[PDB]
Amino acid sequence: KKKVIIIGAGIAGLKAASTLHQNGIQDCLVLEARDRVGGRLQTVTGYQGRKYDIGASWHHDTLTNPLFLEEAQLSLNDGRTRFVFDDDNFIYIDEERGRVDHDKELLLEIVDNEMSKFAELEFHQHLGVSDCSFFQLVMKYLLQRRQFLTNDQIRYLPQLCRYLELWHGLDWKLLSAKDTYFGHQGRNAFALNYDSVVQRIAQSFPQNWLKLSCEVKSITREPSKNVTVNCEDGTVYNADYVIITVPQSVLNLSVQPEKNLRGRIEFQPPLKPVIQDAFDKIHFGALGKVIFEFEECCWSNESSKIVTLANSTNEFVEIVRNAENLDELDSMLERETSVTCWSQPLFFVNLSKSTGVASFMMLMQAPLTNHIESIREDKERLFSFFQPVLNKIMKCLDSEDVIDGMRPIENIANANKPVLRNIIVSNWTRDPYSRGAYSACFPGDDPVDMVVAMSNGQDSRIRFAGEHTIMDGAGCAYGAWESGRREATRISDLLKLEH
Amino acid sequence: SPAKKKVIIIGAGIAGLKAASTLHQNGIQDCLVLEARDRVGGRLQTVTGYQGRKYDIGASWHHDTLTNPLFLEEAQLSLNDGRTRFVFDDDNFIYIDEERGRVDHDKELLLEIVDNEMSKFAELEFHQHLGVSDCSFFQLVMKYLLQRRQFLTNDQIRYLPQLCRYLELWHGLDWKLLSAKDTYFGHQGRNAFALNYDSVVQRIAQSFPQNWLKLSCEVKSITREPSKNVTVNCEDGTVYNADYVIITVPQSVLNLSVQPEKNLRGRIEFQPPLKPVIQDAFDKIHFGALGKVIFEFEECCWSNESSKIVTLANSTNEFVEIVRNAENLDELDSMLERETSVTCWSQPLFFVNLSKSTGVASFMMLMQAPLTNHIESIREDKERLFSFFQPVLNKIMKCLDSEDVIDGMRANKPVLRNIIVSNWTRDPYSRGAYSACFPGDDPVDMVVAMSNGQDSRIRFAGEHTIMDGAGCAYGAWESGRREATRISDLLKLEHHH
Ligand SMILES: Cc1cc2nc3c(=O)[nH]c(=O)nc-3n(C[C@H](O)[C@H](O)[C@H](O)COP(=O)(O)OP(=O)(O)OC[C@H]3O[C@@H](n4cnc5c(N)ncnc54)[C@H](O)[C@@H]3O)c2cc1C
Ligand SMILES: Cc1cc2nc3c(=O)[nH]c(=O)nc-3n(C[C@H](O)[C@H](O)[C@H](O)COP(=O)(O)OP(=O)(O)OC[C@H]3O[C@@H](n4cnc5c(N)ncnc54)[C@H](O)[C@@H]3O)c2cc1C
Repeated sequence: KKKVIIIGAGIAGLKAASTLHQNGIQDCLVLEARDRVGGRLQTVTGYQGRKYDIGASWHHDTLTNPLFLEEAQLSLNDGRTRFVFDDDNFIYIDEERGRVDHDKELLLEIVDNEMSKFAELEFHQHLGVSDCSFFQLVMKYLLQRRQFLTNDQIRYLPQLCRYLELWHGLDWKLLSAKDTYFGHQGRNAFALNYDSVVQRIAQSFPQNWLKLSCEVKSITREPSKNVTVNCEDGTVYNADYVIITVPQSVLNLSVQPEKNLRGRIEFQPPLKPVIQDAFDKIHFGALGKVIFEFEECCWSNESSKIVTLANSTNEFVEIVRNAENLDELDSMLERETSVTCWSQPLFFVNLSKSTGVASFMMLMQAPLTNHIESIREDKERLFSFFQPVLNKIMKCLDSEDVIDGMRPIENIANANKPVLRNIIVSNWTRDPYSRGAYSACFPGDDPVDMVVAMSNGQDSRIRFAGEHTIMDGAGCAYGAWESGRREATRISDLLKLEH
Repeated sequence: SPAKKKVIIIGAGIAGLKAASTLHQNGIQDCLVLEARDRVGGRLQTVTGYQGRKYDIGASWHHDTLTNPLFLEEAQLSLNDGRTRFVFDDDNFIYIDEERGRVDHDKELLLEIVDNEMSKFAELEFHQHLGVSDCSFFQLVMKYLLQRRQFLTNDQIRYLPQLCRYLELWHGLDWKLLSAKDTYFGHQGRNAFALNYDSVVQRIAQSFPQNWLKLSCEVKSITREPSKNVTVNCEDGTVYNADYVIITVPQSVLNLSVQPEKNLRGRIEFQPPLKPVIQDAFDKIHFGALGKVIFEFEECCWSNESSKIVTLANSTNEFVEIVRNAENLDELDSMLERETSVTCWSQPLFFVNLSKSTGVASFMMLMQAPLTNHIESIREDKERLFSFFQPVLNKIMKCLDSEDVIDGMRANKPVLRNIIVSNWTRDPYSRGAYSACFPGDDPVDMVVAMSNGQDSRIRFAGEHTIMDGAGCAYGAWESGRREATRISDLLKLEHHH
């Protein structure tokens, strides 16, 4: 009865719908499990009505990013602000030493650059001769270049370089070394309302096309051409083509028994083996976010980028200087609990410099992410956990210890002191319709397989879109956006040609 | 009559020395190294200045230390004897504008960040691309600015282009003469400042029979005897005959061979003449002019925040307006037309603050063509050199919390005691710094022709005869090992039954 049925109203599904309408196609649907559109793009509201992108926040690769360029044109035409370039010189903070960024003797940034070059050479033309973890690679580097590194460099470098965990959403001992380093095609552009992006695209097509709260439970290849879709609530539909944009992790459920899993779609016939095997090449990371809202800014706005390094030790240096080899290094490193805010690196965006708002947008990674999200309702504990790093940051930015005012008590004493008024946490790892952040590589994974299998589709009528179905912008908002235009345009041309 | 030798190496630069070292290493005897100058090392030369202070006036750093084979060797030696042979002197650069002062690591200008974007821009422009026309590095920067103007601030559009030019000092060419395709490139790790490149030269020179070395013999001609031999004539009249010859003279010098007039210093008359493949490659590759000037002071009385300092050439706000008002590339190329002499603010200058990295109170400054040629042409007029650089020197002292320099060439003020200048564009056995690319050049051409040789017996080595480490000291070193190894392989067949 419908030309195209799109499953999922994230940026992937919405752009497709937008594209179809744009190409004169009608009788199309967008079945979304949630009670809202946007998918992993969600802008929440907190203290005094401030807004934040608890999901995607930045426009990456602004040199080639087509979605960004589109937003740029709009802004060029109407003069409105839709984004701000917030790249800045990073401020790195160690609990004991304080700031270690741009240091005349540590020069951590410089050796960090050699490290990435080292990673580049390590995997160059060799099909990744036996892959390891990002952790293993950093150790190999330290062992190989010890002769050219000071004691402090061997101590802090490995902790500084782990900011990359916040790009992938995985601890360095879980991250694939081969995929760790990547090149960004230009500066990043912090979106000032990714919801504005969602809204514009969402409005692009006939509203009656949208069907919220439709959890698709099964897709069947109607042995007669058309495809049939059923939403948990009973309703059944049928269309010429279907575009499945559910996240990789959710789609991965289809290869298990008992369609009992929330979100799991029942494919009939099942998804061909080329697809099933693709999932063996790992994926899904866990990038999390915690927003810290203060009454107002009373600290230095030198930079909008800040990272706290996990604790490190001088004994680590000694072990590195003494290891006779890689094996001896591993064993020696083996030193036999309890996680704290100083157990992993943490990335903070000081929103005051870039947007004027007195709040910090912090990024976290697996395994910390699921732990912090698990206790997202317990603000008291959340504060206790991050208080020590929140205090060190304020001390390094010419201010003082944070005052807990989540349960306010107006006091004049808190004149020039930072007053925390609210904490917000993401929930992606616990949300069944997302089950994590976005595709990521565990040592031994090959991302290309999924892209190929996905972009090829189950068959002529069952296509796939989403951040896990494309090479350029993979795992990125613009990637999904473009993958959405891809499927739409393809079906759009086929329909126009039919006669 | 003419002495019979197995292998004759022309030139005692690093290429030639490594060639000889390798031959000996492989047990080859009765060889010879003929060098025109009265010293070995070639473009590797360490001079002495004020109070016995030493400076490399030619090569100074070990580049690409992650894979540089020469550096790895030097490092192995220091690991076993504890002697210091080099020092990793990379640092955060200090950028200075004449009117504005320091503009580095600036929280509002964020020049370094857009510079990274610029390079990525260049990378995407070429690389992995076929049929892409090259242009000047300058034009490339103009294209970036026009294309990203919507995301650049006025001050960024004004200063970024001037900071981007630090790259001129890596090529020894002004941004309008530099091939954009070759501007950017990969650095395999940090750089290590040699604490005596001459120290590297000596070790290699001493690793083979000392009676092999014949300095002060300028070779005038090389002839292949159709009888399977090569005759080599020195200017002093001595004649030699050898089975193989490895020619390592500079590309600019070898170039003289393809021209009439045999009375030019360094020129070698080839018979038969150099094959057309080689001759024509001289059209697709050029020679840059990286130059040096050492400013020696009594003592340090300035900040040692960094060992790397760069002064940007003057810029104007009118430039900005033009980038803002341009309608397209052509439009911009047009408007950029103005109706006067060169000064120290007319181009970027790179200074190495040796006081931090070596503890010596001096500045090692690098300059590029066309400035290099003009500065070397007046290197004997110290007073004139000082007047020319005084303003950038003062501006620097100001930014490093000090005061105007005092001419002391004849309490807390910087006193200039001596000035040393390079001479590579004038030395007939050098005629420039090293191989460089003009827009449209194809260096692969010369490399291929050189590495293939004139014929089985007449081979070539040098910084211009190899891809990996092209233009670098370790590239010349490897090219030397390459030719020696090939020859050893061939002479190996002599002992088969
Ligand atoms: C914390 C975080 C930060 C990020 N930051 C950035 C960033 O700064 N820049 C960037 O470029 N990218 C970022 N990303 C990635 C980016 O958000 C995603 O790549 C992109 O949003 C994926 O889009 P999508 O349209 O494929 O799916 P959307 O989630 O991403 O999901 C597709 C839709 O399918 C629906 N669905 C699932 N199961 C069913 C079912 N059974 N029936 C019906 N509907 C179903 C979902 O509810 C959803 O609406 C971030 C991701 C996270 C988690
Ligand atoms: C100012 C400057 C700075 C530099 N800095 C660096 C740096 O930091 N790092 C780096 O890696 N590289 C640097 N280089 C480049 C490096 O010095 C060269 O790549 C390398 O020294 C070239 O070695 P070569 O053995 O091929 O030739 P050498 O000049 O380079 O020359 C070979 C020899 O041939 C001799 N010769 C010439 N004609 C005749 C003849 N007719 N008869 C007999 N002998 C003859 C010469 O006198 C010479 O000794 C720099 C170069 C310059 C000019």
